[PDB]
Amino acid sequence: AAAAAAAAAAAAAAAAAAAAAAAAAAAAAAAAAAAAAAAAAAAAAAAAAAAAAAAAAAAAAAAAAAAAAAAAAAAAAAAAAAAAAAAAAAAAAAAAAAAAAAAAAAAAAAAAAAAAAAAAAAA
Amino acid sequence: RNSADHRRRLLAARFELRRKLYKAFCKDPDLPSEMRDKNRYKLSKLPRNSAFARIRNRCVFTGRSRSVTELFRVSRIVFRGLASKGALMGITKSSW
Amino acid sequence: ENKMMSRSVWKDPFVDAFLMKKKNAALNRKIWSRRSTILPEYVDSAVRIYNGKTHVRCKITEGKVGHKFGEFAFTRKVKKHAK
Amino acid sequence: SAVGRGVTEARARIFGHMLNPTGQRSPHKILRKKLIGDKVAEWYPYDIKNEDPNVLAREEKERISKLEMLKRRDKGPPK
Amino acid sequence: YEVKKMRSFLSNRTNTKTLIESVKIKSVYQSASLIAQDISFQLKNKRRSFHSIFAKIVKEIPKGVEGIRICFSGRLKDAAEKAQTKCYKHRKTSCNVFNHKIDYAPVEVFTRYGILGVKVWISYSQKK
Amino acid sequence: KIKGTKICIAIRSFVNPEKQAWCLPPHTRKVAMPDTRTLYTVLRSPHVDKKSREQFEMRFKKRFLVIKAQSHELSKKLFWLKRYRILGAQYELQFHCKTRL
Amino acid sequence: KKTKKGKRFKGSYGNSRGKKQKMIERIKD
Amino acid sequence: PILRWQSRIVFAPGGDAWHPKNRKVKMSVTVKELGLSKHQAKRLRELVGKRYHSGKDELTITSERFEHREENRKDCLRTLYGLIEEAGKANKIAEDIRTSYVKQRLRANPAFMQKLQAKIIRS
Amino acid sequence: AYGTGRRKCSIARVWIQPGEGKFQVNEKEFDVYFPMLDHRAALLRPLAETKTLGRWDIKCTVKGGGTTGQVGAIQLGISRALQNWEPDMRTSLRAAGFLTRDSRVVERKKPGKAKARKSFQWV
RNA sequence: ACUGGAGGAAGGUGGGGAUGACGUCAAGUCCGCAUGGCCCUUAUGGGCUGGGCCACACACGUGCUACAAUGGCAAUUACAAUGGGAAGCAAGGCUGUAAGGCGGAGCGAAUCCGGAAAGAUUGCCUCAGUUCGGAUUGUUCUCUGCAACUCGGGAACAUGAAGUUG
RNA sequence: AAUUCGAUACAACGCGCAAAACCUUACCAGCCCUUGACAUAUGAACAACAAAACCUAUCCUUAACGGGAUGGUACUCACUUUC
Repeated sequence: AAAAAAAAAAAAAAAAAAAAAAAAAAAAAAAAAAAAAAAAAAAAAAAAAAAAAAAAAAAAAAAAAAAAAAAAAAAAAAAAAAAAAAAAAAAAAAAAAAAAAAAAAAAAAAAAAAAAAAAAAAA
Repeated sequence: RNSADHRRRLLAARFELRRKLYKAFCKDPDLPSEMRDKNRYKLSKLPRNSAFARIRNRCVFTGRSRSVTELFRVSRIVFRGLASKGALMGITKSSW
Repeated sequence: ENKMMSRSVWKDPFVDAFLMKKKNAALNRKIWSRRSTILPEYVDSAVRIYNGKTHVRCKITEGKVGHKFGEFAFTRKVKKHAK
Repeated sequence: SAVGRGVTEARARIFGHMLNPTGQRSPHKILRKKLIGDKVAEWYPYDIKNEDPNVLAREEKERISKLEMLKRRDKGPPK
Repeated sequence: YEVKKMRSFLSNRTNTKTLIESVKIKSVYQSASLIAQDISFQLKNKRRSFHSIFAKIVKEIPKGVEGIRICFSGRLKDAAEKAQTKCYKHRKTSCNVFNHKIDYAPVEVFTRYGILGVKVWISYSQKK
Repeated sequence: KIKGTKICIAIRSFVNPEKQAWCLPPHTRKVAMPDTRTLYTVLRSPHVDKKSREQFEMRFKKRFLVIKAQSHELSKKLFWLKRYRILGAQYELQFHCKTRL
Repeated sequence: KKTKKGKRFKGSYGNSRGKKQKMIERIKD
Repeated sequence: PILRWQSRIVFAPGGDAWHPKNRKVKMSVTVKELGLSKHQAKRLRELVGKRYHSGKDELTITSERFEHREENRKDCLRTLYGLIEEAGKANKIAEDIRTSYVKQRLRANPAFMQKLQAKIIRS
Repeated sequence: AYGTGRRKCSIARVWIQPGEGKFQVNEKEFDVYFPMLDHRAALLRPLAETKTLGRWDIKCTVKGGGTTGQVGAIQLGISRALQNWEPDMRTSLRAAGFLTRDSRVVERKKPGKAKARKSFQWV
């Protein structure tokens, strides 16, 4: 949801600490659990279905600030040439601007570059 | 009643921004002198429909074509005839 | 000097002049352009104008370069009354 | 003091603006807006009575009741 | 289990956790929308008497309700022309007085001779 | 008497004040209370009379109560308990965070 | 109407109107 | 360096969707705690402008451009560090100012031609 | 001493302490804030009785409304705070009427009409 | 009951709203909605553009502008309230004679946004059809929209109908 | 060719209108459609155990509606798909 309200933004677009790191959470809280490791193993063999349902009744995942990078590359690919000597300046402008509006649907914010490429190929 | 403005609204949502704020791109900037009609004339000729002044925004309780209020989507008629009947949240007589 | 004016206002003035989108087909035909600007490139054109019914024909001349394509066509034709 | 002069090179302003030094009208205001495709086009709201097969085949059942009553006197619409 | 049925319908089409209960309102139609809904049934098939409707009313309902004021309208019985009005009254029939829960809800049912419409203006004994 | 890092509360409904509501913050209700107005007409007919009017209005209500500085742990300890908390209205809980650099 | 008053009343911006001249004046002293 | 932060939580009012204000993120720092030199400090203060509480020292960096509170919480410190840097160059700029001022006067304030020609004796 | 007066949507706080010739609204020169034209004689009448003007000090402030509203507000604020001698000054004041508000607050606009009493023309 | 008098901030329904009987007038509207009955059922139905709803010998109605010098104008200065803002309100800087344009601190809004007009200070006018009066009335332009000849505003600058209290 | 229509003493005539470029719109002409844009049942039907349609996008003609393709996406033992 919101945050830990303890640490600053530690993101820096770092990584995904894979599962079974519950070794640490066993050091911390297995103190109220049992002497099995296949216990957690079956917890995972069910958390697969739990993840199915979580993504079903939760969302469809929202990616990253890497949308900026994929959109800048979409702009570089819309020109894909040395055609107009001004179409490229236009595309750079369009990327650096369109990536600002705080609501413009993040998928059309890529399909716009896609359509730029489309009519540039038709051009 | 609403049968045609529905199709026209949806056709706006069809020839959406995805093509109209696109074929309006090369209109305002300057330097692309190379046939600005490929984004002005022969493609921005969207069939004389799917516009956004063309959508009268009717009521939806009755279908009173004009005098609609934009918030409640009601007509002037049913708004005042209904907030009388209740089912309107907090809308009270301004005996100020 | 109507043609000269059109050339001084080609796009140095920002708006540009809007044509009604039929301006890519042949010239002399019934043109219910109806609010499409006069084209300076094509003066000396015998184009019949708009006809939902009763097209009023007009001879394109240098005189008319800034008005709309139907400048000949006059609607609300009532100028008479004798009691 | 030349420091009060040279202490200002501020042109980058990383905050994320888009800049035109001379000011040609730019395709910035056409894309500043929050988009006008879907929210307006979803204005006609929905009464559940498209569901509920117990008001369905009842409203139209009464319509065809009128059909029968007017067919009796044959004043109905022919083709 | 139509409660399950609707807690399916609407929670599916609205995407929210919902709770539907029904409570037996024992003293039948002390409300006004109930009375209107009621007499709009007897006025539907078959035909029935106005005076008998009001006789049933004064027979069963007067259990501390302060008063009942009831109006009708429509193409009355039975000259089928010149639709007119008629209304009955009782002990306490007030609306210019505030602090008086007096609930009102008209309704319109027909007879293929045009439509008839009733209105009901009950008044509740306040401070019991 | 004054607060710093905190969790603000500001409720907006049409009847906020008396509901058995969650009145356990340190500083109790302060209020703003706007007014809004849209008066149209008396009629229902579509052919008469722009001369008579009936006057509706809308008076939003907003209460303000602040949460004590529920710290790096208390913050979540109440955050979760109120991820769902129900009153019958819409309200606002604002965060005050201070992360050491 | 073309005076400042006519402009003000019509609701447009005339050459005895404008709400940036009010600044440009004193910012040019 | 202590910070000051704000991020709204107002409840979706039953309508199963997103509430517009949700994306606000308000940052508040102080370049009196971020112990600077006066010159880099004033260069950053110019780079912000009326983003900056100057009655009491506060930097504020709110970029609503982003949608979810996490991307907002990130963008705050991203821009924070960027500004820190593009201010941090100011002290070296001022150093070079000192250089030029001293140099273009060491030649015309007399008796320095001793070394001005001693470099050539060393040549 | 402290009083406050309000008239026609204008409110004025005032403070009288038994001093010498200071009278400062907005802590500004009051005769300039209220221009020479008038309102000064009006605001000095309240003490051109049982006072040679050489006994008191007034530090005041006022907001809201108009040129007559604010002057009335200040007047009646003084009239409030003339309770430095509480049970003996209302004697000299009520006689001439230096105590009560003008309760002629503006009459609103009703519907249908063009004002609160003006009405269109029927034929 | 009325007349005063008292206190009081409010004296006699303090002011305002709201609230509006029987009923009357075949009042209004089947063109909102609902509805009886009567007609069309390749049509009076559905959709598309054009064009019309904006005209004019003509009278009547409502509203606006003023014939002035209690004033017209230019520069100075003073004081509101409601409100409105995400197809949004936008400070500042820059640009345009300006309308406009560039871009944007903040703001989903007791926090961000919004030169009040009268009025006042000086000066010009000095009584005119005028520096009062502004319709008609040229060129450039521009806002939107896909689209401004018949068929939306907006600015620059020139022309200046009648109008002297009807 | 339309200058749409309802309002008609106080109790109509800046009235429905809280907003006529097209749209709004009934009114007028061209442009067509006719189980129609829309709804049920309707099986003669067609067959798909995945076709067809249908729809995100490309092209072309129509004053515009469309329409013609043309990919691709996409599927239902029910096809809205057909008269």
